[PDB]
Amino acid sequence: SIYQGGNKLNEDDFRSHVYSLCQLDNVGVLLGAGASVGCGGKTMKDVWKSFKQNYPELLGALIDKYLLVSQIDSDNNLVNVELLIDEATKFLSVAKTRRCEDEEEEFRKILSSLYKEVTKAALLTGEQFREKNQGKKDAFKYHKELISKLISNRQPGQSAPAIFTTNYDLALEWAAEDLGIQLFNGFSGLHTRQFYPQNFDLAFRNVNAGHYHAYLYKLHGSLTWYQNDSLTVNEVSASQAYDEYINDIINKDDFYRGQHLIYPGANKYSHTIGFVYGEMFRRFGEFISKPQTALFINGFGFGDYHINRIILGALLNPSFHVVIYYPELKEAITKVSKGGGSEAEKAIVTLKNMAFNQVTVVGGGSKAYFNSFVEHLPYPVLFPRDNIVDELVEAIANLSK
Amino acid sequence: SIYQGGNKLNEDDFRSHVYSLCQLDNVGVLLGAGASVGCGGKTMKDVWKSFKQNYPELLGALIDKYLLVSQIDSDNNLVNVELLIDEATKFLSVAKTRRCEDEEEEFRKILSSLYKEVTKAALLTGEQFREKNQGKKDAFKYHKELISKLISNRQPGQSAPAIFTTNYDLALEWAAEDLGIQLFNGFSGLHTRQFYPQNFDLAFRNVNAGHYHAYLYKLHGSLTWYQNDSLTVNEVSASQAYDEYINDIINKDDFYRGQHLIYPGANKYSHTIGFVYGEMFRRFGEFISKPQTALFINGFGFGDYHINRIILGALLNPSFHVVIYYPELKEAITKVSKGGGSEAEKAIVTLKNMAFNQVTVVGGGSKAYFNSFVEHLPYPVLFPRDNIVDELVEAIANLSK
Amino acid sequence: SIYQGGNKLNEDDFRSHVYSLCQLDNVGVLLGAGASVGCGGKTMKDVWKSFKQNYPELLGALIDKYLLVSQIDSDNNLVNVELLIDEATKFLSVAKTRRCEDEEEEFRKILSSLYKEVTKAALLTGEQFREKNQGKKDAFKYHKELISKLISNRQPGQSAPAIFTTNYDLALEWAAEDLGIQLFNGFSGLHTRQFYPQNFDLAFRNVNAGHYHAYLYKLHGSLTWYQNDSLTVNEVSASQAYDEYINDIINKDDFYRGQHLIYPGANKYSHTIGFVYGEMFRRFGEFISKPQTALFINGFGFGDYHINRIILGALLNPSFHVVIYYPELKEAITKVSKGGGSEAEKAIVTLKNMAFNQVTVVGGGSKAYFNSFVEHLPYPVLFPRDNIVDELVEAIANLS
Amino acid sequence: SIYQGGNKLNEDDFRSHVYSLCQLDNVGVLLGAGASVGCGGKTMKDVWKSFKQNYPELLGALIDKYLLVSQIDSDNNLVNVELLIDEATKFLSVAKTRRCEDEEEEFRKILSSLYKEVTKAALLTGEQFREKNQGKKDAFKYHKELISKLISNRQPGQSAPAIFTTNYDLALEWAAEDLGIQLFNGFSGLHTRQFYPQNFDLAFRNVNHYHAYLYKLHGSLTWYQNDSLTVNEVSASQAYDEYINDIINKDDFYRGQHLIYPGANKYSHTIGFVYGEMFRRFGEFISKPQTALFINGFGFGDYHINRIILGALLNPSFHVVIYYPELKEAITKVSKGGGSEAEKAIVTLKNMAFNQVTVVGGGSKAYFNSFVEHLPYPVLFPRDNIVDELVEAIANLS
Amino acid sequence: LFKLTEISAIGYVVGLEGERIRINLHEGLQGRLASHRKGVSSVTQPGDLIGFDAGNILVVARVTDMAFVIPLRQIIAYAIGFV
Ligand SMILES: Nc1ncnc2c1ncn2[C@@H]1O[C@H](COP(=O)(O)OP(=O)(O)OC[C@H]2O[C@H](O)[C@H](O)[C@@H]2O)[C@@H](O)[C@H]1O
Ligand SMILES: Nc1ncnc2c1ncn2[C@@H]1O[C@H](COP(=O)(O)OP(=O)(O)OC[C@H]2O[C@H](O)[C@H](O)[C@@H]2O)[C@@H](O)[C@H]1O
Ligand SMILES: Nc1ncnc2c1ncn2[C@@H]1O[C@H](COP(=O)(O)OP(=O)(O)OC[C@H]2O[C@H](O)[C@H](O)[C@@H]2O)[C@@H](O)[C@H]1O
Ligand SMILES: Nc1ncnc2c1ncn2[C@@H]1O[C@H](COP(=O)(O)OP(=O)(O)OC[C@H]2O[C@H](O)[C@H](O)[C@@H]2O)[C@@H](O)[C@H]1O
Repeated sequence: SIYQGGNKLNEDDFRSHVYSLCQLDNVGVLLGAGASVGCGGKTMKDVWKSFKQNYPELLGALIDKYLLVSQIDSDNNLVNVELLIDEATKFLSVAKTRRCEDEEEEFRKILSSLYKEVTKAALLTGEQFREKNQGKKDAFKYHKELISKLISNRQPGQSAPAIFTTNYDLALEWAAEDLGIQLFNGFSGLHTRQFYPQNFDLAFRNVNAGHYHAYLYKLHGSLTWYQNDSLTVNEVSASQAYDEYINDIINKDDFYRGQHLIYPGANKYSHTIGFVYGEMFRRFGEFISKPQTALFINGFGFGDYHINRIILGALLNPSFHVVIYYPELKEAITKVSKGGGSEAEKAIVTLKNMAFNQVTVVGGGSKAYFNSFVEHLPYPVLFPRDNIVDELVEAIANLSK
Repeated sequence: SIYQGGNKLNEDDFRSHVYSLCQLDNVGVLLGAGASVGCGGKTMKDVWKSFKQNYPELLGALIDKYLLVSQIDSDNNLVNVELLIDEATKFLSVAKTRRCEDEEEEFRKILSSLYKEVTKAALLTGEQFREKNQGKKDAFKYHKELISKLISNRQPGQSAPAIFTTNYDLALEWAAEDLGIQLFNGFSGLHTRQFYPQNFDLAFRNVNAGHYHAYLYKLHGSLTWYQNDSLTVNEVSASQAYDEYINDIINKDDFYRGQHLIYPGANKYSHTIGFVYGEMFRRFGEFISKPQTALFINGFGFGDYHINRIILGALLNPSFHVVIYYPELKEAITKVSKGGGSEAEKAIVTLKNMAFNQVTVVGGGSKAYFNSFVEHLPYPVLFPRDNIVDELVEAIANLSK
Repeated sequence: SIYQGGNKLNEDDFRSHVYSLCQLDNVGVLLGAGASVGCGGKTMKDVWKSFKQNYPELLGALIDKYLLVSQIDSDNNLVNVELLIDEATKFLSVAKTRRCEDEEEEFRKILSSLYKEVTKAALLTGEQFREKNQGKKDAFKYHKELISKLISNRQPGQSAPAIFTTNYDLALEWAAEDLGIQLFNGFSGLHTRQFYPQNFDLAFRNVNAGHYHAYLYKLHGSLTWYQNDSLTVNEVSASQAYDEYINDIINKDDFYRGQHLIYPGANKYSHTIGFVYGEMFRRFGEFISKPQTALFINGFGFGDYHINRIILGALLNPSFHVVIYYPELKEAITKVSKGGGSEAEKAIVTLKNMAFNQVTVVGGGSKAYFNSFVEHLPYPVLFPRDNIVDELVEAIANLS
Repeated sequence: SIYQGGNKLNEDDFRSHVYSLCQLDNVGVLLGAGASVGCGGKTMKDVWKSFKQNYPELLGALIDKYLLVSQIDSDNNLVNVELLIDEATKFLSVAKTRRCEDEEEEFRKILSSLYKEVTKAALLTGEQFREKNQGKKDAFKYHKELISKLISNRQPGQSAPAIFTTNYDLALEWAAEDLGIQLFNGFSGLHTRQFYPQNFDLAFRNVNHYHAYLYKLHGSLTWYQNDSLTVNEVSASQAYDEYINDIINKDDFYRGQHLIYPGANKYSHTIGFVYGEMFRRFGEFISKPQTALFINGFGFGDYHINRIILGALLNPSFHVVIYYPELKEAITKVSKGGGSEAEKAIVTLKNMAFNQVTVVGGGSKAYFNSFVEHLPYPVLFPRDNIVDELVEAIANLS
Repeated sequence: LFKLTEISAIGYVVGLEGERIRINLHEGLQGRLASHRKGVSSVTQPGDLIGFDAGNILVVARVTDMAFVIPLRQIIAYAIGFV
């Protein structure tokens, strides 16, 4: 259902708490991989199946010799991937260091497969990834409503809205190019496009006396970004990328040697050369720790230490509000009372059980999804009625009926 | 039964009084030993039964040979402990001077066993005192609600809360190390912790253009404090203590020395070496002497002569309000009408029979306990709905019927 | 031997530069392992010597079979000891799952030997490690001067000082606890003390009547940090650590627990333990990339690639200034100009030769040490260089 | 014979230091028993030097049987008379409790004979103690000037003076009722006068230089406890009639939990509460910035007041001035392995690199009536008696 | 416990225009005088010298004026060097 302060509240008060919440001077959203299922995307549960359905032999070694997975988990499809990768990357260093040439070649294929199945699930359109005007179809519609609503609810003087995302897909840009709105992502240029971190401090303005713009922060990168040195990162278009490297990976049986820039692991600090991750999380921190702040969270399954460890430390400021959508809120209050349960549901039942009115939690199956989320945000009122006569006139009329 | 100004008052007015009391500049809470019964604590009437059950041979000498306690008072368990601990030292001090070496032993044997029983009554969890994470259990939730509410209902600009107590136990620390709130108690350091009385004048601040906190005053000491007589007071955690100077006190059956500093007697000034005792009562008064001040009292039996003189002298100021909880009030009202009654009943009914509307007493038995005192406190409203617009249209609902 | 941009300087042009540099917005310090030799510590090669004296049997299974070290470096005493324990932990973790019992004992037995040798060298007081008031002893006399001089010269509306360090010992804490200063290190609590990274952004403030506090970043860890359950990291006191684990380490033999210790950069593959190491470098860069910044270095050998990368990248910003102390310029210039020396020498030399008025290097053997770095820093005016306190405390204690 | 900072001074450079000291924010004064020998009083030697003479048959029990005093001290006349009374008061309660009928009547005599030498000496007059208008006489002439100068040397906005003493006599109240000055002392009321410990936080003001503060650390003759549990103040005429004309001219001591001088019944939780609140205020006035304290009449034979003063020089804004008229002998005696704790204590700080301290000696040059004359009158202060020639012309109109 | 200064304060700056410095005072202070380990000093009259602590040096100034804004006092001073 809907909980606040550890207690229960009703629909007609949530519908107005939202309204009163979208009038503050700092508003943001954080999306995950579920928000992209209505457009062609996939979840991590739908990747293990596609791995064990097209690479059946390697799986045998993973279960028999190296002893990394259990048959029960594979059969029941309850196996993680962002933790398997970090172990397949550990069994490899201590083999390259002790010079065993029969395991390097057996561990260099598994990672390529896990990186190919993670890539085929972020295109959203298959072969039509390189064409143009893909933000005109009937799928990228609520992604347009979201931006329109976020931007039309700002009075002058206030700051622009922010968006935070993990997934690599391009569903937020396709829907803003079709709409006439310029997002900011850090880079600048066309013939050589390059990251300068002081581009997050710019802002439009007009000659005499447009105002429609927003900021986009991707925390785990994209599949249009590449690296060539230790001081530069470049971006190309989609047709260009699909010709250069994204086609070989999909079709040829090569080993992934660092063509594109993604962090799908569990410990993302082992990457001792990445300097974008830090500049993104620094801005996330700087934003979450200022007064009169509101945040919406959707699509996130609560399996990231680094983010569950930031959301807790911001609830010690008495001007910060969150709203959280989680369908399976009942099957997690069930399991965690009788001892069992993973950390994912522990983390969110901990939040459900609190005594501060600055936390709200929504459940209820298919009414906590993205399409329902959007329809709970309000359109503004252009000409605000003082409405004294509006209600006065009907107040008198009642009795004569 | 609730009496304001000697008159009679009802619940739906009491509850609106509390709301407006909790919106003043200075607010405070004084607690006692009854606030720690829902967690594993005992009382002074039970300490006596335990000392009666064990050690039955000293009680003989105590009644017959020394004329120091009466048979009736013993049986009926009405005896005071602080006025016996304050005579078993006089009887000693006289013998230390007359040089009666045998008389100089019984009283040591008696004081050791009297100090050993009030020590194992502040170990709320008996043998799990040394373990970690004791504030996660179920017996400590009404201690978290208190702090949460007191901190929540504060505005930007208004000072922070203070908490006064007389107990020795660690509940209000176990129940804050969980939330992640930081209490100030006057000490500093980790490897060598020392008491400086200027840490009561500090606050927090974010270093831009975790600021929750509160102040705690223990008036009678603690189990984690000790003195080397170099005129320095050292604080320690709850495992070092158990390992070094508590297991002995309990089991080793030794004599007593000033291992840790507690003031359980009746005249706290006899201790001509205590200087930390005097920096707490110098703040109690400095607090209650301010304007726009409210105090809530719970758990206190009104048997302290030096405490029940300051509250009387603070009631000649028109901006100080006090609320008191006393379960067994009818019996006192009758016992003083019959010309009898003890010195605490004579005080509580004299506070009840006033003619000022700044005193409020709350009886009713189980309706005056610590778990109800907390539900009486309010949660705040963050977006104040004036609903003056709503009045117009919700007024007409009654018309239809 | 003092060089600025290749050209030489004199002491009076140098002391008039340090003062101009210490008046800037942001100030910082980066220390090393040599700074702790005037107190009872040791150096990384004096560690390897003692290792290969007492344990020469395990020194063959480490160069022949597993390829973990090289003979040239083992002979010239040029081994990294904080980079080998991590690899050995990786090996052991792999063997546990692969279930090869013939290989877990041979790694337990050679980790118990490395920890026993790195721990013993960081107590600084031996068996007087679990006692109290270890900052009064005279060995810790300049660590106090450093702190006091860094604080006593700041003005209202100016950020407080930060102190980064690679050591894993308790000297600065023992000193501040005796001066009466507060250091923030990311922890909070006494009965359960936990890591909160959001409180490197806090500060103090007085109500009516304050600015005595500083920030400390430790890049490799400490002996007082450990892990009990999956999700949390705890801190304790010296007297408590000594009784829990630090004693068996020394006395008992064949004692090794597992992924329980957080020193030095060892169990870096978990996700609850590397989160602690990464924040420090994060904050290091975020500090070293501000405007109007100055950095002093002392005790660092320049055997790390990432820190040198960070510094060289930072030097693009025209408002960053540095100062370095390396007492082997002469013994390295030739060894590198004839045929080549070692990466450390090459790196440290590349900086001497540039057209920069915002770099500086210092040599002279015993003239570029810690007891002399602490003396080039200006001393305030009102700060009292007299002690009529002890003569009164003596009489107060004599009263009887 | 005037030592500042370890070295010497002269009269003028010190009389110019005094004037600058009296102009600080907080000013105070601490007096002793040697300040009331110019009015009819007696020091603490002369009291034992007479108890010894008048009651020898009791001087043996205290030494050979109960061990309450030592022989060399009694022979050199160096005993503390307050702690003896406290201990003898605490020896009687045990016996009264456990029903010993010999040790109960053996101590009544001791206490009756001890409470009879200190009372007779605290009456500064004699049978004129019960009468009215006693501060009009000649003995109380410098006590007036002290207060006049302490009040008239302040400015508007500056606080009022404080006064601490160890006597239990009525020499500063008689001498203020005459000037027309009001002293706060904690008590309020007339028909039932009671102790309220917050009246020290009050002050006057007009609606169209009136008051000061007094702290008595050892009690007074007019304080007592009734069959109730509360302390009550009364006037001298009423006290003479209740409980002072029997002490001397009879042999009566059966109210053993009744009197509040000279620091006796501190084992009752109701009588110690009034003693504590005075030291708790001394140790809080003596810890403020810009404070000055003048001492006079006090022999440094108390451990706690010394342990309280010594610990206040650690703030650089507290200054002290001391009068000790037997400083030469003490230096002599402690030069060569000797001396008592008081002499050692004073000599300890006589040698210091502290400009906050200043010591004065010279016998009759360090007495009360010279302390006073070292204090200044303002230049616009009325002194000539120009109103007294006119109050008798109104009497001649009989 | 840190002894950053062996000296009490007298006020705090609130204004800076050209080369004339404006100072406000504390509350209890009336009678021209302040105290310290060596003795007593006058601080309020025109023609007197005053000092400001500025990091690692000491700025010296001379008093010119004295006025009201228990009301609020105010002072004006001019710098003449540093130690
Ligand atoms: N139509 C829908 N609308 C909204 N939510 C949905 C929908 N369908 C399913 N869900 C919810 O989507 C949730 C499953 O989302 P997950 O597979 O965890 O996406 P991830 O991106 O977290 O996974 C990778 C993480 O790993 C790294 O650590 C990063 O932190 C990443 O977050 C379920 O709760 C569904 O109820
Ligand atoms: N569950 C409960 N909730 C609230 N109150 C309770 C509960 N159970 C009992 N009570 C009340 O708790 C009260 C307990 O009264 P006593 O134990 O005699 O008083 P003290 O604990 O302050 O005595 C110790 C102090 O007394 C000296 O002054 C020293 O300062 C000592 O520190 C009763 O009124 C019960 O009705
Ligand atoms: N008294 C002294 N004062 C100043 N410097 C001294 C003194 N004594 C010796 N030195 C200098 O101190 C230096 C000792 O260098 P080392 O202790 O091996 O290096 P580290 O402690 O940084 O090793 C840790 C790093 O190793 C890995 O790369 C990790 O990345 C770590 O960052 C010599 O140059 C001496 O000239
Ligand atoms: N005319 C005079 N003017 C000034 N001073 C004088 C005069 N005559 C003597 N003196 C000095 O007055 C002093 C007399 O010292 P004493 O009366 O024994 O000591 P106390 O009055 O503090 O006794 C009360 C204490 O007794 C308990 O122990 C408590 O601790 C109390 O504090 C000598 O030094 C003389 O030089």
